[PDB]
Amino acid sequence: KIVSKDHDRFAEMAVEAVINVMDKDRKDVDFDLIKMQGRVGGSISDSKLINGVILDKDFSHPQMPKCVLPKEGS
Amino acid sequence: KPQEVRKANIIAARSVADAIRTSLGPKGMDKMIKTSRGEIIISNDGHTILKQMAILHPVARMLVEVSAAQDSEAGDGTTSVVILTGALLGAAERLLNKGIHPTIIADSFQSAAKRSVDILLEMCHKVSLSDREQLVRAASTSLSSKIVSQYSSFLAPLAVDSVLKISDENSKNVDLNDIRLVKKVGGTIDDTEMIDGVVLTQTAIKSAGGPTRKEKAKIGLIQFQISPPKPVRQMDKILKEERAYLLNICKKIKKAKCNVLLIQKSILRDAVNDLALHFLSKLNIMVVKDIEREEIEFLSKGLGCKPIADIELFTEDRLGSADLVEEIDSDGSKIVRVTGIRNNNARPTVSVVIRGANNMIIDETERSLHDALCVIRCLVKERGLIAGGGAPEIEISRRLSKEARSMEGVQAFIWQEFASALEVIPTTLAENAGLNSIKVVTELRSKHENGELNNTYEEHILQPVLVSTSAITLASECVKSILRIDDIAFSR
Amino acid sequence: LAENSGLDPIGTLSTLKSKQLKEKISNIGVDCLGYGSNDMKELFVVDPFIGKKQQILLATQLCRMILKIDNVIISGKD
Amino acid sequence: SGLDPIGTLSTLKSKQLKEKISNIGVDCLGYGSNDMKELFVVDPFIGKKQQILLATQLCRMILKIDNVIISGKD
Amino acid sequence: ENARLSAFVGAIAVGDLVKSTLGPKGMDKLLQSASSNTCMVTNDGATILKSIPLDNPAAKVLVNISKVQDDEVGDGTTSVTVLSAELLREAEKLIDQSKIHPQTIIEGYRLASAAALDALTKAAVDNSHDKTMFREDLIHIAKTTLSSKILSQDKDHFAELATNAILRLKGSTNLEHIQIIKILGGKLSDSFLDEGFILAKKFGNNQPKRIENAKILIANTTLDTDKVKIFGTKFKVDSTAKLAQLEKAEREKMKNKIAKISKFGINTFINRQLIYDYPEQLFTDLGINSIEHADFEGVERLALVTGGEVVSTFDEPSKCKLGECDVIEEIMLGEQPFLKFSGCKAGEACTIVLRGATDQTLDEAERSLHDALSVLSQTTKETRTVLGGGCAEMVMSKAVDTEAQNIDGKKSLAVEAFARALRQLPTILADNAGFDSSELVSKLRSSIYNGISTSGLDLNNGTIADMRQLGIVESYKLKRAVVSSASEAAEVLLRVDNIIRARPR
Amino acid sequence: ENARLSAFVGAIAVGDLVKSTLGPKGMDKLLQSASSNTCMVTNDGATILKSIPLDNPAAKVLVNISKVQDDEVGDGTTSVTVLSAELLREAEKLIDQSKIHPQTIIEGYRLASAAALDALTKAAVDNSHDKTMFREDLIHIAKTTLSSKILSQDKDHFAELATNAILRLKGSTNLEHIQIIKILGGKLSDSFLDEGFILAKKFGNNQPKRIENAKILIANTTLDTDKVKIFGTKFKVDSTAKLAQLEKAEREKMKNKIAKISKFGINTFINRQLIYDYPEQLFTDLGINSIEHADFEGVERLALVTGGEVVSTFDEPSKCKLGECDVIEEIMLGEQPFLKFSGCKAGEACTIVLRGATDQTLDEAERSLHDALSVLSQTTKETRTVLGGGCAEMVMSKAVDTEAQNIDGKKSLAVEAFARALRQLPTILADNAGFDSSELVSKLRSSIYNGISTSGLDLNNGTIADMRQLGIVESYKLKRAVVSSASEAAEVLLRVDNIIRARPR
Repeated sequence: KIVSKDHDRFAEMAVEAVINVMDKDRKDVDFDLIKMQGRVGGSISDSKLINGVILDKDFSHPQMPKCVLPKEGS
Repeated sequence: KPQEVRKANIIAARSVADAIRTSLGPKGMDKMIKTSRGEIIISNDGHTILKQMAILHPVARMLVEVSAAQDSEAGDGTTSVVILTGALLGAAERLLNKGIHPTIIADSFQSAAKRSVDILLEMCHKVSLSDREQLVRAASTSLSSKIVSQYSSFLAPLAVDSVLKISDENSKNVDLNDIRLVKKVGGTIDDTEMIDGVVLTQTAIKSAGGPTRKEKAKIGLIQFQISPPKPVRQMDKILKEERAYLLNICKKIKKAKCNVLLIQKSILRDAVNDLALHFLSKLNIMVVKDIEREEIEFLSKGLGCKPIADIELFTEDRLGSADLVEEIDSDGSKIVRVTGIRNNNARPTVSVVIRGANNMIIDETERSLHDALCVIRCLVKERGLIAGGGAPEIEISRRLSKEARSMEGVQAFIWQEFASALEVIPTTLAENAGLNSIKVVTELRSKHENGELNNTYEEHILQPVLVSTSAITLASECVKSILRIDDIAFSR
Repeated sequence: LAENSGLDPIGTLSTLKSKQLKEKISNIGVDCLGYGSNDMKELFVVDPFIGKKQQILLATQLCRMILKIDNVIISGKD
Repeated sequence: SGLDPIGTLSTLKSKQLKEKISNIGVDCLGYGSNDMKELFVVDPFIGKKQQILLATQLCRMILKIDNVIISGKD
Repeated sequence: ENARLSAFVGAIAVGDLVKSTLGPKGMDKLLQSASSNTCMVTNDGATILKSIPLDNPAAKVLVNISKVQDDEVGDGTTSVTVLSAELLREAEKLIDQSKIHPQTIIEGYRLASAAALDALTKAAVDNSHDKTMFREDLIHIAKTTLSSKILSQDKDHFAELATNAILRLKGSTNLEHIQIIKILGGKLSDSFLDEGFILAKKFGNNQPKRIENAKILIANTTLDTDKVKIFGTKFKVDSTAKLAQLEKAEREKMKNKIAKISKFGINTFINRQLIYDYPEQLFTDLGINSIEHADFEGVERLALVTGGEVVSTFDEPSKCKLGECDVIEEIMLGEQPFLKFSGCKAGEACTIVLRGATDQTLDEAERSLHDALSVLSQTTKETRTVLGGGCAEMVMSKAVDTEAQNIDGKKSLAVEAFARALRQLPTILADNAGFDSSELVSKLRSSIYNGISTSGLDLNNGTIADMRQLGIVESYKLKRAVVSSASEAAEVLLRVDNIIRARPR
Repeated sequence: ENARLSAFVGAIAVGDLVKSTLGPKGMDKLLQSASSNTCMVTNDGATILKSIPLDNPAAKVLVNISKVQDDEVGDGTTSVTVLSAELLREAEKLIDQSKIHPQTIIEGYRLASAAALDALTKAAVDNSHDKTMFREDLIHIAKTTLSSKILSQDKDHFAELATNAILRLKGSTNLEHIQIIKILGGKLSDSFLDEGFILAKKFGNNQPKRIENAKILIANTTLDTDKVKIFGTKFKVDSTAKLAQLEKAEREKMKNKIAKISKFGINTFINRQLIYDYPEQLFTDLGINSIEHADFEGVERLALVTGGEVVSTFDEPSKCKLGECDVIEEIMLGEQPFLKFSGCKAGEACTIVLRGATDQTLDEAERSLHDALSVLSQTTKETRTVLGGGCAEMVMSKAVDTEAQNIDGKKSLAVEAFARALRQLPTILADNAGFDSSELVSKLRSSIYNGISTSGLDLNNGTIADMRQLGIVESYKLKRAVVSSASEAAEVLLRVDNIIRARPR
């Protein structure tokens, strides 16, 4: 596939993802612990490895800031 | 067999041309067509036959578009252009058997059509619009095909004087849609009023309070309608709401200095309330309602105005200009006339008024004067005139036959077949008149050798050059659009 | 003969008429052997006048005789 | 791969006997040469072991059913 | 077999519909509906294909492929379908005479398409002549884009840096040849132009700051702190010190891979992860340099400008594609360590260093720069034309015959048939124009076969004439767009062995 | 419309029976009758075609072709129909997508066959090596043929003249290059070999018998007293002297024909008929000698030794094929003058003058000499072989591709189609061999294309090997016999636009 040109980028995404979800004791990976999400548009070079849920949100009213404050070293 | 699919369309196209071929000329054979709805109509006009024929063949419908442009541009030759189109299709049958590709066949028609025009202009006598004696005799001969004869002498200067005012110089195409023939009940043929300013289709208010006449009035175009809302202290409450709604519209009219206004005709709701006529009667504002929707686009051109959809955007600059507005009724007409518009953007649009008693009078007169304006329109765009009856088509076939040796290759043989395709028009005229087919055609090549265009001039037969020019030009594009179709499939 | 020689029959016919008009009056026919141009007269190819005249007389007489028979009568077999 | 199945199978059997015991597979995609061990192409053993166990389990369930019974559609 | 016949005979029957419409002199077609009064006539090839309903599931795939050419460029849409239909005519003759999977034949088209693109480059011309008039227009257009952007403060300084960043490229216009370095605590007017590839976070401590004749190698390995997650694995050991001994034994096997690095003749090694002191100390005696923080983007941009390649494994020693740079300078500016790479062989690239006052001004300046350079670089592939009239079409035909010399046994017919499809373009144009295709193409190939051939297809005289005298040219961007689209369009139909009938509506 | 299908596709089915039977590993066919007990199994192609009744009226043409091939040699009859079937199979593409005149396609085969025979000659080998043993055995074989013939009197002297009459030719061994003269008043032991082209008649009266630097021109015309039969004419003249005016007017017109001869600068002229004194006297001032009574062979054989032409007319002045000879010597032996030419440029021929004591010994010696020379001339076409196994079939394709470079538009597709049929011979031989024919033929063309012209296909190992090391060769006479038979058979079939069924006997 055309993806074979950028394959070097997608290779490092599966190395750190399996180590976190799988423990060396049972050495098993659960399908429910892997969230597969994709959308139409963009390119394949913008794919990033995220350690948590995406949860796309527009932050409702635009006045809300795009970052979360630490709340006095909390 | 991609070509056999096209060959099946060519044979079907020649059958339609052969049917119209018998209807050429006043002595031609009429065609009886019975519509599916039960209407029975008959006539020798080729444009009316193909319109109600309801042709389901995709390629054969191209003759309808050419016949529509034939009457819109030249105005004459709708029957002859079908015969000339079928002549090239019949000659193309032998061309396909020799292995000739239709592109060369189509490209050679462009050089053959432009060459036939230059040859025709050399033998044509150039005339000018400054001579009014030529235009009277030209339009008078077109009126000899109708029942009206002795009364057609007064109608000749009517059509001539109307075109000369709007002709000017280098006008090229002149639209005749601005010239409308008004048909009213009553009067006679000899009674006619030019009214060069403009002529409406409707009468005036016959109720009480209507001024029906105004001096120095501005006539605007308003598509709106003044009516009570149509999506019993209770009686007066409804009156106060209706009178306030009708007055608020009239408040902006007085500030805009509108003497005469128009109201679009709507059969759904009421056009103009009777209370609205009494309100504007004190303001000395003439009201004309029940304006036909067909005349909305007509009045938006000759008057130089623009339609006003909403009163909020209504301004004074969208009104018209009239020196005097009065209602003159010869007998029973009750028609309003306008003179001296004097608009810079608009031009002197003239609407001819035709009066008559019986219904068959104003009808046959309308179609007779409509073709007379087309012949005059041909002389405005292209000067010069030739003798009709297939006379120039004989000499063109003779000159192209000798010049065919100057070419080389496959295109040289096309000039020989193109000369024979032009002889079908004079041959059909000799067949439909009862004369011997081949005998009259041989007499044409014999007499045209010594003399040049010499007798139809004594018989007052004059065909404008633009008709013979457009007939060859439209046929070259019509036959081209046929052969260029190599297949057809269902598309939806 | 142009179709049997591998040439355009319409293009050759118009070519032979153009060379015999504007250039000069001569006799140039279809090429029986492969060549690149016109004017076979250099090859000294001649045909008898009485032979070519006899062909057009019999062809004309045959065409007249065919038009003189408007009906075909063929009897059956016993 | 567009090659002779019998001619290729006879080659793989000859290299693993007369020469030495090794792993040489059939190349579906064009590569440099044979001996995928040089290209470091590896496959999981337990992954291939799970395939041969499910293949025998599927083959038994087919042979253990000698009858086909189905009703109609109304 | 009907799966391929529906994608061949079914596609050719649909492909021949718009095939005769190629060119201004081509044929025409009527589109008739059920009521027949809604019909229309047009010469558009894409309109005829989309309007006609087709129950063939293979014909619906070609419709979606043709939509890519309209969105990407939008020119020559009919020529893509006509050329794709001719590829199926030759591929159908290769299959029925073989009955082998077409994927092998597909590999032959990729090798033949490379020779066709190289043949068009040498014969390509351009309108770039008199660059003095084009350079004055390039700086004026760039100032218009700067409107509403914070870069509008000084138009002359910013547009001058972008002018020398385009005309001096002499190559691909992709942004991968332009490095964007942004720092904080600076002024926008202090920006300068640099042709070197600039890093940050300088590598090494005792390593020298000047390196002469440096080599670049790309590899991925972890030489420091292996066994990231040790939790869950059963540990049976007699002593605690044996735990660290296992990690040393795993890194001991890396000595063979490190020894192969010195055998490559390179003085510098690039790695994404860190390196333990013991393998790093051995790099000094062997003269090996260790570059860190190469990330991924910067790795790809460096290998292209230096003529290198990227690989995460070692397939075999003394075999690889390596780059080089003459001088590497290590400086420090803006209280941050910087790196500078210079002296690359045939190096073509540039670096624009923008100094902002905050992080918000940096993101807006980088996005506005890419939009301004994309419009200016669009004119590089625009207006550039090549010699047309069937010449360039035949040049691609004779270029494939060169590949037909050295070829495999079963791959010869796959490559040879590709040259026959390229000669179908003058055959179709000669039939639509009303000429003899067998007479013109035969005399066209014999002249262009060897050398000194400027001749082309002349439709006015109906013979073969020189197109350079008549001034008949066609755009070069249209050449690559149609060939690349038709090549991918043929792969979609061949890679599908079985086509299931679509659901009739 | 169906005549072309029966002459092309219908002729393939006839050749399909002999298609798979070619070669020692080829397949077999079955001939079954109504009773089915009389059947047989054989690979003979001539038996299968003649036994099966053919209702196809166009199939009877190939029947007479196999009968002509069987007369020459009993081998290769099957390959004639197979090679002719490949030319008719490709004729389908010569009509639909080509539209090329069939005779122009046939004329293209003559140009391709001319280069094919010349390519096989340079690559042909022979067992004639160590000619010392080969040339010695030639005289012993000729002595065996002298039995029952009067030439058996002396074996050494008579057979020595026949031995030198063959090897010294260095060219075509046909008897058309050997002149035989029958004379009286001598003994057979006095006969000798002379290349001076001795003929009986003399020429000239007062002209000298020695000519230095002679220019020979061959033409046939009657310049003296045409219309040899005067019976029936009517001469209407006013006086006797006026009747001779028509004869004197013809003498003045002779200067036009002599002027064309004088511009050629020739001192020697060839005429079959006589010449009047006046045009002969004018040749004395120009030094032109006319030879008379040249018969037919004397006209053709003179143009072969001197490099002349047999045309009797002049199509243009100062353009023609001229010969020459160093010295023309006229001697007298046996009370009759003889003509011995000397110094002919590139002259290759021999003339055996048989001097007998009577007429009975002359006719028996001439017929016996032709039988003895036929055996010696047979050794040139016998034992001489060429490299087979796809070698010679592929080499002929290279010579066709050479002519396919420079060609007109009509014969471009005709010459190229002939090269495809040449590669069909090793393809069919590889079909019944059990291997892949497409892979072997493809790799064979690329190898011979650049160098390595001796390579071929090995049927045992299924690969390309040296044919000289394997020792697989095929007769060269068989190659020319099949090409000459296929060229004449396909010449009639391609010209067929309609089929007339023959009347049953």
